Amino acid sequence: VPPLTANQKSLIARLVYYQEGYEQPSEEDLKRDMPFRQITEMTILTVQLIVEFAKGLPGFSKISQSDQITLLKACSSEVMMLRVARRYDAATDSVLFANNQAYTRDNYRKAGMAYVIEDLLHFCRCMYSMMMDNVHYALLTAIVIFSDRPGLEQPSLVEEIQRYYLNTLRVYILNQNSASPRSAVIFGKILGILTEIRTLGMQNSNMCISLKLKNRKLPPFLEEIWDV
Amino acid sequence: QELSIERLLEMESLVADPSEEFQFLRVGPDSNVPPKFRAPVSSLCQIGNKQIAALVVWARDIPHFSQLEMEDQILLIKGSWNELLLFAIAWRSMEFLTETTSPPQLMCLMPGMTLHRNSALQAGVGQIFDRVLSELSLKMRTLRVDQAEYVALKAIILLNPDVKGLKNRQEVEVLREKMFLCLDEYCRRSRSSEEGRFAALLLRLPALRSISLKSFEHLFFFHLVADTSIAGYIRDALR
Ligand SMILES: C/C=C/CC/C=C\CC/C=C/CCCCCCC(=O)OC[C@H](COP(=O)(O)OCCN)OC(=O)CCCCCCC/C=C/C/C=C/CCC
Ligand SMILES: Cc1cc(C)cc(C(=O)N(NC(=O)c2ccc3c(c2C)OCCO3)C(C)(C)C)c1
Repeated sequence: VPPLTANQKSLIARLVYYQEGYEQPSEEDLKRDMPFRQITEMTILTVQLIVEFAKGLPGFSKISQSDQITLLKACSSEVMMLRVARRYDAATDSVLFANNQAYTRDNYRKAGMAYVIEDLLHFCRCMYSMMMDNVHYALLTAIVIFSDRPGLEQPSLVEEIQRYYLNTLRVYILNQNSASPRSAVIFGKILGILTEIRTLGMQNSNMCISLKLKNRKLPPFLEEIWDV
Repeated sequence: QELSIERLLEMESLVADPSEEFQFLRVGPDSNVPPKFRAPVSSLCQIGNKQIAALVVWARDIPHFSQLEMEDQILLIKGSWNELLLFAIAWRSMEFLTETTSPPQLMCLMPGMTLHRNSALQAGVGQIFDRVLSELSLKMRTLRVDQAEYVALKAIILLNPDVKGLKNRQEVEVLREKMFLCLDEYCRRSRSSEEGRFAALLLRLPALRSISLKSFEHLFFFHLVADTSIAGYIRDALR
């Protein structure tokens, strides 16, 4: 039942703290057709912090230049679901992203993406049921950044990094559960998300692609990141 | 009556029943498959259907799986046939190729019928072909994944409580959890020295999915898949 090293302990620390800062719900909102622009603008800012969070991370600089930018194109769309999903209020059954007109069953419905919000929320209940910590979630986000993408220069690198994180979340949930066996299950259900985050991430790209050839105003930033 | 890496294993030997091969895959009318290859596609389709029955029957037997509200038996199988064939392919495909560097030119569809990378190409699907063998077939090679582990993962890919619309989410969470407990225990009691094994395994799972979703992109493209009838077919097959 080894407790976290000092470097592990210190790592969990650097991340919880260094996450609240990029508290997705951003205030920089200064916006001084269908409101598809709200959903859309928001996303932009959001993706923007994510890319920044994706940096101060005890790994990145190590990875190459152009190699890393691969990690963000993939990592970003998925990791955004995580931040929106972290907000799902049980009481009302909806995402309360500073409940801006951001993403709600309404706007989404008005902007003709009816079927989508439905799916987002499913994965929202799903994630809300595991009761993750703040460490769970942090570490989780990182393990997604360094998740192995197609076309990585030295995937062997991104893989020893991501494993560092991966071991901390294990040792963490281990002590947190005082060596009982449940731990593996807890740990399991977490990696278990990583696989569902991929469907949603891709269900996404196929969405840009649909709005793109149905003539729509998708910002040269999104089209960039999650290219179409 | 107990779900264990042990039963799941002896349960691999049990061969299907070439009764009714339901058309999960076939070449639709006026599909865009060029005539001279409209014979080959269809034959491979015939192969993947046999296989899907081998999976619908394997699933049906798995301990407790059949005590699940039937509505659910159907959504879990429908929800995974495709990822489950790619897994079995990449597993099977591990022997045929141990190949600046030469990409593994082989891929095994079913014993003694191994696709060749050049026609993976001629079909444009050469890229999912390398992804299979490198992201799965190959990375399992290195990891030295043993058969116990491999049937565990399947058990796990089937028992997904994340499937939309299941009537009893808990009844499938517990089974899945019973497989993490098994998988973790085995993993220590075996390659004890191997820390992060339990996670190095569970990590093929998101790739298996990306590659899985990828395959459908193509499958629907050429109008090969017939997802409409699937549930019915599965429904039928269970019984
Ligand atoms: C989950 C899968 C399990 C079992 C497989 C089920 C059947 C699907 C068939 C896919 C096998 C592809 C490789 C073999 C193809 C042989 C035919 C061939 O050479 O066609 C060329 C033709 C040139 O056309 P042309 O473009 O139209 O005309 C101009 C000449 N180039 O190409 C075609 O006619 C295209 C046929 C459609 C293939 C669908 C691909 C589905 C992806 C399967 C997922 C598994 C990954 C490994 C498979 C490689
Ligand atoms: C909250 C959110 C998160 C991210 C990462 C991007 C956008 C965002 O900007 N949009 N929404 C989606 O992409 C979108 C959203 C959810 C979803 C989808 C799609 C396809 O399908 C799978 C299940 O759920 C668009 C359509 C405006 C690009 C919105």
